[PDB]
Amino acid sequence: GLIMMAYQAYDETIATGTFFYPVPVNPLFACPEHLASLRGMTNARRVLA
Amino acid sequence: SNPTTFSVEAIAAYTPVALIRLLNASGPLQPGHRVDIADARSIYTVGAAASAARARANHNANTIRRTAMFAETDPMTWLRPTVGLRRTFNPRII
Amino acid sequence: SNPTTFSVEAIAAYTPVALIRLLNASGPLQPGHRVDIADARSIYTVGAAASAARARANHNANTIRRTAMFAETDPMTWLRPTVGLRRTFNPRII
Amino acid sequence: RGDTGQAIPITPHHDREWGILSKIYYYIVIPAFSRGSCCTMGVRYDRLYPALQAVIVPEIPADEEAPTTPEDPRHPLHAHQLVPNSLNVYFHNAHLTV
Amino acid sequence: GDTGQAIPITPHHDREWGILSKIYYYIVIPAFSRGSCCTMGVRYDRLYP
Repeated sequence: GLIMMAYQAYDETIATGTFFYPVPVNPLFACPEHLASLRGMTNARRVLA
Repeated sequence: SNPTTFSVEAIAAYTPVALIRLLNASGPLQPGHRVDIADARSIYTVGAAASAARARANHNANTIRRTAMFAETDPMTWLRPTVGLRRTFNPRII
Repeated sequence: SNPTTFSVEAIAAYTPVALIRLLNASGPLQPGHRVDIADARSIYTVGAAASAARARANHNANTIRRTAMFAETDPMTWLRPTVGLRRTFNPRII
Repeated sequence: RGDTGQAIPITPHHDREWGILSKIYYYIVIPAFSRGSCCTMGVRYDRLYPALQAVIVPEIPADEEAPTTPEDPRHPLHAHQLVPNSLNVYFHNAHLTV
Repeated sequence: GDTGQAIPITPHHDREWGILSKIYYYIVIPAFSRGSCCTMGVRYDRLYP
């Protein structure tokens, strides 16, 4: 797979639905900013927990 | 083109307006005559922009079709990428 | 090549896939028609691999054949082991 | 250095050094003078393993050299091979050659 | 997407847009300008031509 630091998603050069996907995984890193995955639903997972 | 016949401003004027690099607006006027005015202003720019987009016409022997820049499907996507441009090169054909 | 006859995608498609300069995948598609689909992707595979494996032919008029990459026997090795290249030389045969 | 057979046999690959120092920045270097940016995922393997094409240039020109400096039109990383579909206009968002 | 007419509006960027924009405009700008910068609206009818 891969690892990655911080990039650009509000968004104007790169895709979705071909070659990437979340993971939060193997514990000693702290990543606040992958806010951008998988749509059609509520408001649930960024301002409830 | 004919007949409207040519923008003298006046308030006729005519929508295209198929000139370029016009040293005509200033130029003399001199000044605008006794009419109402309001658009005028709109009918001016709406044609001026076209008279530069059409004024390109050529320079397309030097371009370069545009691309998606951005993109979306792209009816295949399923065996072949879809991404586009940011336009930081130069198009010039020499 | 003939007849299969030409990959239009469609889901025929054909195994090689012996073109260069394919403005074809896209191109229009437009889109893929009413067929089941799945492979496709792999018949696309073994053929697109041929699509430049065969398309080499030339660019051996500039090369630069390979090396042993590395060395071990190397059927003699008794007075003569080797090392395979790393060749920063800028290879063109000129 | 291999030749055919059926199963070529058990003993250590590389073995017991390269195991504790390289994978020894896993404990050692990055997310805290960082304050933590490196973010890891596994893959599924298709936009590099089934789709990465397009085939258009002429040869590197016939039978000479290859220096560096960047200017004007004839080329692959030139849009004479760059609108979108290959690897090339794809490629230069930034400032460089091939 | 299609701009269209029946398609409703969606945010261009996720919520972190709001947080970052607010922090910037309300801390970094006043910290540098020190109450000299002024906010104004434009005259498009006098600009576009």
